[PDB]
Amino acid sequence: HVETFAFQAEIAQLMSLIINTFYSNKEIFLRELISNSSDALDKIRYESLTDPSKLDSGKELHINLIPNKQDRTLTIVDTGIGMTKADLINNLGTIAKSGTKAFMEALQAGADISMIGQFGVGFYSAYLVAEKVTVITKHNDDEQYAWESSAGGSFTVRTDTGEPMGRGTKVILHLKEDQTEYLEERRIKEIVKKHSQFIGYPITLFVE
Ligand SMILES: C#CCCCn1c(Cc2cc(OC)ccc2OC)nc2c(N)nc(F)nc21
Repeated sequence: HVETFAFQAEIAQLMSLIINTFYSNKEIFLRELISNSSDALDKIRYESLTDPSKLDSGKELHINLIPNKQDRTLTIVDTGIGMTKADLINNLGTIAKSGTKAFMEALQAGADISMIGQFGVGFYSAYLVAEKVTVITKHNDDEQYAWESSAGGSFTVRTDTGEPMGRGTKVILHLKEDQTEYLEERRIKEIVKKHSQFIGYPITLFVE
């Protein structure tokens, strides 16, 4: 079964700002997702230092960037710590509430969209370029889930029956029709080089 959840008002509001504000420098979404993956990889690495078995679900600590013109998706895959059901439904919302408030405050003082990551809500920059985001995630202590939202005030969570991923998180960006440049190899390489060149994990850009 699919469960449907309301975003808290603040998140819905930040999602609408991101979708509605005129802002041409959309490419920043990518480094925010990469940065999130790098935090999650840092987290499982740290946890394995005292418990090597946290890596039984996979030892490779990496990020793949997967474009698919047929589906119109750009997928960011990591083998980081992953999110539990409790994360998806409760903790993210808690974290994202305070972070939205500070971000929205900062925008008044003429901060801009590109600083979203400093407030722990960079994930929502996905909506600069994606009409829909699907997040598939697997934590050691929990089942594989799929989160999804097209914004509009709600998100769904379900257990995922797709290919098991081991451990980690995939963020599938269903791109808007006018954002297919982010399916292009040279475009992705250009962005990664400019904003993400010093990440402490291998980034593989898949080709089609
Ligand atoms: C809990 C918490 C904060 C981190 C949540 N998170 C994020 C950020 C995030 C992910 C998300 O997915 C639906 C929704 C909101 C959101 O930010 C507030 N990306 C990842 C990721 N790649 N791997 C793991 F393990 N966790 C992630």
